[PDB]
Amino acid sequence: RPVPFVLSFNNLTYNVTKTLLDNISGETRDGEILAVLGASGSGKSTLIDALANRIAKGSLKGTVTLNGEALQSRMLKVISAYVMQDDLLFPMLTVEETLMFAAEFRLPRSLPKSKKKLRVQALIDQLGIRNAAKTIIGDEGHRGISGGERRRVSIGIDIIHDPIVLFLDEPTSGLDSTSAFMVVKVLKRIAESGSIIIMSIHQPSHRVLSLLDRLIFLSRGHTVFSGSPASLPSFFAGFGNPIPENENQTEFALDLIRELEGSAGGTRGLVEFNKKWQEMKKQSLTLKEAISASISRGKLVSPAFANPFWIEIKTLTRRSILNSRRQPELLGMRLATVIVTGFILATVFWRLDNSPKGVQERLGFFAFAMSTMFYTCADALPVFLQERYIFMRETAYNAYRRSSYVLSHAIVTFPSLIFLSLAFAVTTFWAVGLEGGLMGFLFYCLIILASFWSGSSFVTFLSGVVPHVMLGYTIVVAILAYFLLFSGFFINRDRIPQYWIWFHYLSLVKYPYEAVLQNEFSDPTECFVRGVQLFDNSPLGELTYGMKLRLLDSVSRSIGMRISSSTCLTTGADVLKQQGVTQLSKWNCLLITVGFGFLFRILFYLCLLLGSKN
Amino acid sequence: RPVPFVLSFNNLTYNVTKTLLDNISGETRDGEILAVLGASGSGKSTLIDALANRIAKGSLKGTVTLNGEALQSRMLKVISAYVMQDDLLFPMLTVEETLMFAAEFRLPRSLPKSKKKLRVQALIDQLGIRNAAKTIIGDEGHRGISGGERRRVSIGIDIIHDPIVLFLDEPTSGLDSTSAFMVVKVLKRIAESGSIIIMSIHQPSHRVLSLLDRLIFLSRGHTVFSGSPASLPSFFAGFGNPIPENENQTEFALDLIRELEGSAGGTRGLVEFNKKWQEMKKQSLTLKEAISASISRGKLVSPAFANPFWIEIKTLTRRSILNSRRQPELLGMRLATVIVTGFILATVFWRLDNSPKGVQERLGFFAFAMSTMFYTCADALPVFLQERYIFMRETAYNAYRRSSYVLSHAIVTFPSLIFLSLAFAVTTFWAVGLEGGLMGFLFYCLIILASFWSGSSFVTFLSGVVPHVMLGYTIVVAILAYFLLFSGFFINRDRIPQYWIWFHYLSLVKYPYEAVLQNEFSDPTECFVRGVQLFDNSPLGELTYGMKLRLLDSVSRSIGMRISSSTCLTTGADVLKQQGVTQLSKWNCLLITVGFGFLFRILFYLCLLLGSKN
Repeated sequence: RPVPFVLSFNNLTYNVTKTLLDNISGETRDGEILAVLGASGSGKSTLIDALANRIAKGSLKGTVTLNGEALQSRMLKVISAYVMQDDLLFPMLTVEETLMFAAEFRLPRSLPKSKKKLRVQALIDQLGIRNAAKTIIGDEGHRGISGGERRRVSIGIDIIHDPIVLFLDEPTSGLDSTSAFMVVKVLKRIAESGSIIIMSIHQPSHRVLSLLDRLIFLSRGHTVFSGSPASLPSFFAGFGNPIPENENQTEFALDLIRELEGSAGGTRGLVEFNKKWQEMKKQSLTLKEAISASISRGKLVSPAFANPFWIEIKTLTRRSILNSRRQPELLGMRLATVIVTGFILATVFWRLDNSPKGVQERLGFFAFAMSTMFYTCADALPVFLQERYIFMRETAYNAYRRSSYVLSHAIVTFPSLIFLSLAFAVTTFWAVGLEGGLMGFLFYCLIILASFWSGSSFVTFLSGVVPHVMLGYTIVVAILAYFLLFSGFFINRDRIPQYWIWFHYLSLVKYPYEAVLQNEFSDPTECFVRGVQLFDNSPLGELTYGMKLRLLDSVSRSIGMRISSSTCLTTGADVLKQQGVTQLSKWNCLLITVGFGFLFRILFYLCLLLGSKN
Repeated sequence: RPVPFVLSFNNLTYNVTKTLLDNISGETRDGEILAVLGASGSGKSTLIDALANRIAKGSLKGTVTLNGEALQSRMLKVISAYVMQDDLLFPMLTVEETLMFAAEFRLPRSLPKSKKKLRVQALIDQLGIRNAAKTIIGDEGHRGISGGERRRVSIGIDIIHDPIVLFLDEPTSGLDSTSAFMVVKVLKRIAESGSIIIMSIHQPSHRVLSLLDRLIFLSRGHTVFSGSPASLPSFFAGFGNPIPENENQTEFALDLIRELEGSAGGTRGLVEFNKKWQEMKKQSLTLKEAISASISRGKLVSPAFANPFWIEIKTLTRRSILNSRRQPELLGMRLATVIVTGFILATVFWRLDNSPKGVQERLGFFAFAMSTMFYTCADALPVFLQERYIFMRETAYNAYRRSSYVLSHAIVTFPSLIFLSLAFAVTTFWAVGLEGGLMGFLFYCLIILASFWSGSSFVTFLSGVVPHVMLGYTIVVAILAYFLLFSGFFINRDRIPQYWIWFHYLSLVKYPYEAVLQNEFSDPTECFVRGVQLFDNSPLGELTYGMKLRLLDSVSRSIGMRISSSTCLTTGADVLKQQGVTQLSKWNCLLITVGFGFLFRILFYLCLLLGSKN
């Protein structure tokens, strides 16, 4: 009643030299489940990777055939689906929405959402999940569905377009033996429609072999047994190792392979008996209209991408402002280190005066404040490396572009950066007593938000060159401490040596720290040294007010000027010349702060161009 | 041929109220394996915790009986061993040494090591590991033995004293079905000696029921089936649900238990049939000399602790200076952030002059240098939380004291802190051009080592109040940044407000930063402002030198002193009074740096006193 398909791979030789696979031939129908078995890395996978064309063309030789005719990689990516050995899903997003996000990414948009809603409703019944249709997927801290019932969802994402041939790389690994049965029970329920399934089971159970209809055993790139599980007693009995009854088949037959991994035993005594066993059982058409008949059966619901790049952006935004709504303790940890640091910094540096020490306390406030923006965003390396393992899975199916992923991941962090930036700028502006009034408050809000923007762009760029969270945190703290050393606070710009001046200008803390200094120390009325404050902290300077004016009028008798106690010697424009903060305006220091944000999002896109292509 | 033991628990009611267990009766022999089965938390464990007295006395009611005699917790800790559901071993330490460290901790020291070396040799043959007797245990990055051959070592650690009754909490979880067979094969080989084994399997295989001799099934604290696995077809057939042949028993009979966890099915229809099935099968000695006869058989090789506290210190030292030699990339990451930061800090701050800016660059060097000591030791939170999960396992068996664990963990870090402290002090002393000569170099070496010691003691104290590495790193960087803000570098001591002065004095960076300042700025010959350097960076200060002497002679005609270009106004003793660094000597700032190291190792011992008694 389905349309009959025949996949028949032949003479596969995969070399890398290594000769990792050597002369594997096979045949599969629909209705059946071809299971490929191996011991611990025998080549069970790298045969699933070889039949899905996921290795190389040229390093594999051998005709892969479907319906008795040749097969190229253009047809096997609209017709097939490879299910990786993971469950990389978002921890929120209940399982009607996980499969509806994967619906709109991958099913074409010429379909209405009305037909697309029942395709997910057909799939949610074909899978054995209706108790979990309204419950959260639920990672280790927010438990919401079962472990082997997550597996039918990640399997179900890849069958959103209802493929014909379905490659699965160990779909029952890490599952208990009674939920791994219902995985293979719904897999044959998929295969009871017009579907070919080539999966690589690691050590099947006993109740599962009511479903597997054809087996292949591999010993380091050589086939050892190839046939039905009913012929599995009759094969091993005729080889010289009979089978114990009332005992689990396909386990006795599999560790007997492993005992022949000895020094002189060898499975080479099995590879030519496998060649003589095939000879004794010979007892005795335009696939694109067979595909077109199998589209009209109801399969193959699925262009390079199924959406333009302005619908993949609002699908990836809606998916991540809904995954982040349902756990508001990520913006309760990036906000309880901004309110907490904003309360500490505003009460230590409470109402700083116009003193020579209060000037040096402003530079110490502005360097500790403008480094909080770069550390606060470092507490997203858990979630930034949580996706890009989901992105690397979803771009194998061409669900969205990599350009459309960076532009959507930059957008959704930005409403949570505006609220962190005016929670630090409301706390530490009227308490520290910063200068500017209101147009100098809005610049303080702007440069906090632009330092959150380039500090979250820098650590989303590193999350994309690092493999794990803990390595990409001890070099986030190490780089953002060398960015602070070179900001011009610890050592000024004109005192940094010539061989280190390239890294002064490449510092991400240099440009916001120099922007809050010109926002604060540019006021012609504010005076930090007034006349008889000239002699304060030198040995000349512990005098009294009486002889200070004779000391000050005598200086007036030496240059030709007239200096009094109302002369306003050191303004705010001379504080900046003492620090070397004279090369750029505060808006050009706000431009380079934003322009280093956009640099690590173009450099992030190029590391998605390399690490996903390789 | 062994000494016959019986264990016979009766009428166990465990309440917490909850009534987690009620009226569980049973009986076990030596020679046999009692397996307790349940679905997903039925009470299979917390019956193993109930029979090992590992929950509460008073919240458990019911007599636990051995050899027809009562049993108390003093006897079941010399006679028994509880095997937790983990494999927490050191990743190095090949398996002849892992079991020989557990030998010397737990076997008594009146034994010579000659008998103790063959007790490990008898155990390594009783276990099925002789191919792995000379290979490293091998964690995920440095693989050396199998996944199921780690399980026989962690099981083997707890049988180092060769107990009689052996409780195992899921000893075959996370194992493939053919290495989990050899776990239960060596368990019955242990049980073929005079050993009682009460283990709680999760969904056993088919080839394993040749080894289990008695079963107990639990449904939310109620026994359901209790008997041999041979009687497991005959029980369910007489209940009303017959068994399919050529199919795995104890899996059919266990998912049928989960089927009766429905809305109106209930396993209460099984609990009184379990009361009538026990009635139909009744067709039909001085324990402490039975133990004494079972010592002379060769069991019970095993005082509160088996060693005084000066041999537990050198056993824990030899175990960790051998685990750390075999991975010298832990002291190649704490040393490539000290040579790298030492090379960066010594080339930015290369040869600082006696200038008003070079004085402020010394305080910025000394505050960035003395904070490197506290961050470099923060890259040990992976390994500090790697043990204290091995310590919490090994103090259930009284292998070592918790006082003897802190004193041994402080000792072995100290030869790696001396080498990091003179790699930072050789790099950044003659390049930055620090003052003191040679007796001011040895103090620079001392206060770097005392800040490594204080900052490795602070993060070993937090590793002991935090549950995981990633939480105990974003609050290590956050606290050691607020320690740096309050050190007196960003805001001075006499400018910190009165409500924040308690945290200035509690700052761990305050005392080494103030110790390198008095080591540097205490020299009566070094001068930072000389006579006509009085007017440098004021509006007075863009003058010419030719008139500056009469600008300075006019000062001399205003106080009564005589100032010239050789007066030496600002020495190093006046730099310290301008910073407020006047309250303690440099040795009393070195004492409090060491005394905060010893405080977070006494506070670490108290958090091992709380979290382990919990």
